[PDB]
Formats: sequence, structure tokens, C-alpha cells
Amino acid sequence: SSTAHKQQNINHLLDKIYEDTKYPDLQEIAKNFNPLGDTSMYNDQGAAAEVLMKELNDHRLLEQHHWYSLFNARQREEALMLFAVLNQCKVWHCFRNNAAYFREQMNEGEFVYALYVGVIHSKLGDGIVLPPLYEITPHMFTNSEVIDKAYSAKMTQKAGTFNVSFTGTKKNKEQRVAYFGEDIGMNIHHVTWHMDFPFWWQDSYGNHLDRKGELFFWVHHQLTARFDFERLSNWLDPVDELHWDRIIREGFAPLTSYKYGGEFPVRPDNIHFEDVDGVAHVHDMEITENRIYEAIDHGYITATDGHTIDIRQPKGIELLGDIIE
Amino acid sequence: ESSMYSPNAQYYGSLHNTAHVMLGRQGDPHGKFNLPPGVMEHFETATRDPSFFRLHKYMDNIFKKHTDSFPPYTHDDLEFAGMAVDGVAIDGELITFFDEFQYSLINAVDSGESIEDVEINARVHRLNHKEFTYKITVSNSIGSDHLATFRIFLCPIEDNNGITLTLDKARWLCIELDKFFQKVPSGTHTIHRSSKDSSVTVPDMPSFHSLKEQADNAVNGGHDLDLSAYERSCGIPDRMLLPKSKPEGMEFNLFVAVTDGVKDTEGHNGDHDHGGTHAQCGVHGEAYPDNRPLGYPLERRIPDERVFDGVPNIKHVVVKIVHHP
Ligand SMILES: *[C@@H]1O[C@H](CO)[C@@H](O)[C@H](O)[C@H]1NC(C)=O
Ligand SMILES: [Cu+2]
Ligand SMILES: [Cu+2]
Ligand SMILES: [Mg+2]
Ligand SMILES: [Mg+2]
Ligand SMILES: [Mg+2]
Ligand SMILES: [O]
Ligand SMILES: [O]
Repeated sequence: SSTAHKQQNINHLLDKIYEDTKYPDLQEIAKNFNPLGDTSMYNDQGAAAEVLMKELNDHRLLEQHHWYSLFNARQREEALMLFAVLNQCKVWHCFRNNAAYFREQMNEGEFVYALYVGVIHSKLGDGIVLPPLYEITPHMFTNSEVIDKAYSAKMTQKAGTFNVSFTGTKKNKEQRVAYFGEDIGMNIHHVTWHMDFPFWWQDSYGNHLDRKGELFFWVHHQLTARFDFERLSNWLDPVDELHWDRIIREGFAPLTSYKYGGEFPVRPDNIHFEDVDGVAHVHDMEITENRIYEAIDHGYITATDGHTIDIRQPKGIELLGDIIE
Repeated sequence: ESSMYSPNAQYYGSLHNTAHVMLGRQGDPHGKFNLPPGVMEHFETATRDPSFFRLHKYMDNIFKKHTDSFPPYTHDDLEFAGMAVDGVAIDGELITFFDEFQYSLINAVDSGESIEDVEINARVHRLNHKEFTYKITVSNSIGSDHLATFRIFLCPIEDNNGITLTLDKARWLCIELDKFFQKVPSGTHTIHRSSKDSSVTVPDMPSFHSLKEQADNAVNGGHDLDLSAYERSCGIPDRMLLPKSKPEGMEFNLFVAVTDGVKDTEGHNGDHDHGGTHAQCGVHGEAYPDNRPLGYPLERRIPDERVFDGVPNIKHVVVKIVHHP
């Protein structure tokens, strides 16, 4: 319940995340703790814990050892159910005990996500430093070749340090700027910005995220402008913009893999967008784009009942970030 | 090409000449717009058009399939017995720059009946380079002096992606810088060859004004006119002997092959004057003086660089060319 103990608890919870916990205290908690045993530890008197326990007891949660994507609606909903519990804990023993309990029940990708945003958005997390995700889930930051050498080092029980090279070949001019988007710290900057300012945030979680929609515009504007500065530094032209009715010129082979789920897929050069089953038609993206530009060129956003919300004012850019993200 | 030497124009047609017209007319392919022929339809103008070089690489690759079909040269094919190239060096820096050149536009304008001419000139910026001297040290361990052909090429080391080229990947990219025949005395001697004497290049043409002045002065004074110091107009301009290179400098391979001049010039005399442009423009009124295939010894595949490295009469060295902006 002090910062040293909280930091150690988090360190332990995130250690060797693909395996059952090796810490005797956390194993005991995962075995014996009942998230519904004392609802006085929650600000919602157990409402969020009841929702998550029902999903768990009905065998409706994603299995362990499976890929996780925050953009997958149902998997995100499951991670946010655990976030919701952690976010309701009044004191650290509630936060730690629920984390230990659900670590052993829930998918590891969902758990890591929920624990990180739980620490970030709870006052109980104040003073904790989250370990870098590239050491908690290295597969998401390390190409498959190096992971295999790590797998080989483990299979052979020999220590080693292995050099990571950038993806692609020298024939690929885009490799000239791979040090930007592949930098592990740039990746942590990006994930952490979205953890700090999540698109799923609702103020019923406890507070408002000030100017979030405008900061969404700004942080990505700066990523784009910074990338273009690297291109300029490497005798490359600025990036083109995507358009739904034109080819995506530059393909990509990540040469990276999930821990569970297989290799990340590749995209060939010069492809037209295809409709994605279960997601959207390309035409839907064009219509959505058109509707956003209609608001911009009207000078107002149209509310659900048809009334106008003026955006010809300083908060207009923020409201646009709200509707665009 | 095709030329009137073609044994069967009815069947093989005229790929290259027809392609000049096909490309030249793509701005008005059906004659609907009354446009005149394109720049590709004149030898004066064809190289102005970027597509000239795409068309001529296409044609070059046709020839290359034939030249690639022969067996690679062997050590015994290439060795000039008892002739070693001990060293290749250049006296003077390899430096390029742009300077100014003027020519008259008077013939382009319309002259009035009994109104006086006025001087009207164009001033163009043209590539140029400083003079330099090859120093090729050769050891003749044959028991007598021997005629030798010195063949000098400039070859890329790396491509535009910074990838180091094999000899086989460089050879078709090499540019001819010189070819000359010279008696090599017994022993070790350094042959000196000025850049200005290249058999690949010819100087800038004398102006029309200068030719009029010289002819008029001779006719009006009853003097003989001796223009024999003037060279032919066929040949790479002296000023363009070297590629522009970069202000930061670029490194290239300077390739020197010394071959048996008695064999190469058999029937064409190694003492006779072969003019100043015989490498690509031949000898006016005479047979071509070098019996070897054009491009020798780089015109066949070199899959095994060890073969060339084991031939004492072949040597390449790294040189640097700097552009002065
Ligand atoms: C890995 O990189 C280090 C320094 O960056 C270097 O000392 C070592 O030679 C490299 N290892 C391999 C196998 O190339
Ligand atoms: Cu983002
Ligand atoms: Cu031609
Ligand atoms: Mg599945
Ligand atoms: Mg000459
Ligand atoms: Mg050899
Ligand atoms: O040509
Ligand atoms: O040509």
C-alpha cells in the first residue's frame, strides 16, 4: 500500500506474463480471493465485479494464449470489464487482489492492457512506473528472427544478446526511415498516448480528459510531420495521403510474430482497398469521410436530433477529433 | 537498327528506327491534331527526351541476351602472357564543374532585304572536367617489346541504394574512357596517357564564325587553308568524359585491361594513325582497327570474379570524382 510495495506488486503481476504466476503470494490470492466477497472495497458496491464474474462463470471470456487486439470490439469489451473493476477499487489491496485473481483467469493481452490503463487512470496508481511493454510482451516489438534466437537460447539454456536489424532490404527505399516507426520508444510513446487518452473513455469512469479530441489531432499531426522530416533527411519525398479509391503504393512485411496467433500478415505493394468482412465496405469509409467534410464545410456538426453544433470556434477542432477518431 | 545491311528486312523489319517514330508520335498518334514529329524523330534532338534512354536500354537488353549467351572468358582467353599491370594511378584530381559556352543564333532569325545583321548568341551551361593523366605501370617479361592495347573503363562500385555490385553486375554499367595502342618495352615502365587524348572523345566544334574567318582570310589572301588540326564531330564531348558525380565525392572502379596489340590490330597496323575517335566512331575511310568484340573484355558474363582477378594484365583501382558546384 506504499509505493515500493505497489511497484513490486505490479512488477510481479507483469513478470512472465504467458505463464501462471510464480509468486506464492499471488498464487494464494488467485486461488482464494473472491472478487464478490466484500463489495465495500468498490465505489460501485461491486457492480463491475458482478459483470466480469458473470462473463467468467458463463465461459464467455477469451481464452489464454490467444492474440488480443484493442480494435476487436468484443476483446476490448472484455479488457475494459477488468479495467472497470480495478478502477472501482477504493484501496490498493482491492486493486492488487483483483489483478492477481483475473491474471490467472483472463487472456494475457486483455489483462496487460487492463492493468496498464488501470494503473494510469486510478489514483492508486500514482507513483507507479509501468515496465516498458517491449519487455513485458517483446513479441509485439521484436522481429521474428530475434525471437527465434531467444527461443533457441532458451531451448539450449544459453544466455545471449542478439542484434535486431530493421525490416526489409536495401532495395526497399522505405527501409531508409525504418528507425522512426520501428523505434521501440516511439512505439511506447504511441501506445501510451492512447492509454492516457483512450477512445473508449467515458467520464462515468471518474473524470474528464481535457481537450482529448484536439490532442488526438495534434499528437498524430506531429507523428506525421516528424516522419516526413525523416524522409526529407533521407532523400525521400513526403508521404502521399491515402485515399479509399486509389492504390496503397507502399506494401509492408513486418517479419514479426505474435506469441500466440502466428506471424503478422504482409501487405503487397500497389493494392486497392478491398471490403473487409465484419468491419466495413470501402464505400462506407468514403461516405464517413464525406460526412465529416460536410460538417467542416457547413461549419457545424449535426446532432442526433438534427440540431446544429457550431464548430466555427476554438473547440470546433476538439469536437472534430471526437467525431473523427 | 535496321540498316540496308540487314539480310532480311521483310521478316525482321526495323525495330529501332520504327520505335523512334512510334515514341516520337505518341503526342498525336493518329494525326488528329496536326502536330509535327516528336524530338525522338531527329538525331539532333532525340536525347533531349527522357524516353530516349528507356527505349535504348530496352534495345541494349536485346543485344545483351546475345552477348550473355557466350561462354565466360577463361584465364587463358584473357591472359596476355608476360604482361602484368603492376599499378594504376591518376596524376591530378578528378573534378567536374559547369562552365559557359556560346554559339550564334543568327541563322535562326530572318534577315531583312538590305538591313544589317546584328549579333545574337545563346549562352549555355555545360558540364566540364579538369585535365588528368593516367599512370599505368606495366611489366613486360617477354623477351622483347610488344604492342599492347590499353582499354580503360569507369565502373560503379555501389548502386543508388548503397548496395555493393559484383563484377558481373557492374560490367554492363561500365563506361568506356579510352582505348589506345602503345609499344610496351621490356621491363617495368609507367605509361602516361592524358585525358585530353582519349579515343572516346573529341573537342568542342569550332564556331561557324571562326570557320568563315579562316576560310575568308585564306581565299582573299591566296593562302593555303590547313584545318587538319580540327578533329571529327563524332565522339563524346571531351568536356563530358567523366560523370558529374556529387559535391561530397563518389568512388568508382577504374578498370584497365592491357591486351595483345599485335593480335588486336592485326591487318590494321599498330604504327598507323587511327585518329582521335576510333573507340566508337572508327577511322574515317578505313577498317575498324581493333579486331576484338566491342566492349572487350567486359562484354561476356563474369559469374566468377576469381577468373578476372587471376589475370595479371587486368587491374582495377578505386578513384574518386568530386563535383565542384
Ligand atoms: C552485434 O552488434 C554488436 C554491436 O552493435 C557487435 O559487436 C557484434 O559483432 C554484432 N553481432 C553480430 C553477430 O553481428
Ligand atoms: Cu495513434
Ligand atoms: Cu536510336
Ligand atoms: Mg480464433
Ligand atoms: Mg580525341
Ligand atoms: Mg585467372
Ligand atoms: O538513337
Ligand atoms: O539511333
